[PDB]
Amino acid sequence: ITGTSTVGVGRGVLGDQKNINTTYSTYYYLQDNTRGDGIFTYDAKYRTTLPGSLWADADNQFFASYDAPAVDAHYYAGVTYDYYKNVHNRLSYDGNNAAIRSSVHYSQGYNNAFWNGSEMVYGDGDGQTFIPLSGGIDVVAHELTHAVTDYTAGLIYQNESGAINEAISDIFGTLVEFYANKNPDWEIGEDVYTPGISGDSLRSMSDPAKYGDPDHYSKRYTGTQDNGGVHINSGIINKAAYLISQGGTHYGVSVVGIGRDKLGKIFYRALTQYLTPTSNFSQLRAAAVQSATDLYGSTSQEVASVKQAFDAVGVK
Ligand SMILES: CC(C)C[C@H]1CCOCCP(=O)([O-])N[C@@H](CC(C)C)C(=O)N1
Ligand SMILES: [Ca+2]
Ligand SMILES: [Ca+2]
Ligand SMILES: [Ca+2]
Ligand SMILES: [Ca+2]
Ligand SMILES: [Zn+2]
Repeated sequence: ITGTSTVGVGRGVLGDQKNINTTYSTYYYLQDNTRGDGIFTYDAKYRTTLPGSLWADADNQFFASYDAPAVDAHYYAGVTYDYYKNVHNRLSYDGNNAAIRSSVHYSQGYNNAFWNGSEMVYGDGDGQTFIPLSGGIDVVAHELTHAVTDYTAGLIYQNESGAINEAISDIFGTLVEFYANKNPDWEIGEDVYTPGISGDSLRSMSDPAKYGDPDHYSKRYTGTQDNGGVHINSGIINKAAYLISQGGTHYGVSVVGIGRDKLGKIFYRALTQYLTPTSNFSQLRAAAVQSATDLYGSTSQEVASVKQAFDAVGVK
């Protein structure tokens, strides 16, 4: 749409009020012209045909409950765009300011979110297992990071490369959650998962085994479900990433933490410069070491922590 840039206000899935960037042209649309070539949010009106209709509102106030998921998907995508640009100097997912699009209210009772190769899609949840998925900033950033990975390393979605792909999405979704300082943690999806139960989450990076995902290479899943366990085995990389950042002793191997910022610089460089579509865990380790080496010196502590972390999860 062509119109005047403005700012509206609404309430997100969790009931919090926020301002969002809109465009005015007869109606007010969820179209943010301030970032790259724009962020656009669409209503899929409970259908599965995408993208659906660009979200239009009559008065620039988004307090209706049907509005919530759109408010959050639109706002969280802007925060995520900000993280990448500010933190890594990357303009949108393709690095050339591509428009970011998301659709909400996809299908009925859909308990998932995904990147379909061209845009983000968020279900509303069935209200027991999940509430609308765009209310979790770590979920929004996990989705946009799949776009980043597809434009860069291109990790194929199966087996070890696919689990690397998935870990990348959880790691940067968590880093964006800390960037925005939105009650950050090392858990995934806590804010929209099982509304009835407090304290849980979908996956844990600090202790993946809490939910049954592997935290050591010897425990990897070798079957065929989930494309070869991309959502299970990512637990091994997530744990490594958490140790690089926070430090700890795991399986008797001690790691000194180097912090989130460095974790992000190292993984971003590995992703954008060294990983390839078919890279495996052992190649991710070489990539991460080389990146840390590039950035801090081969005799640095940084390099040392990256090695210890992988050794601790059993990746040689
Ligand atoms: C949400 C379900 C239980 C877990 C897996 C389902 C398969 O989803 C594939 C697409 P994705 O981008 O990996 N979606 C992720 C959504 C989370 C972060 C809420 C995911 O882990 N989905
Ligand atoms: Ca309105
Ligand atoms: Ca949190
Ligand atoms: Ca989280
Ligand atoms: Ca819960
Ligand atoms: Zn994913």
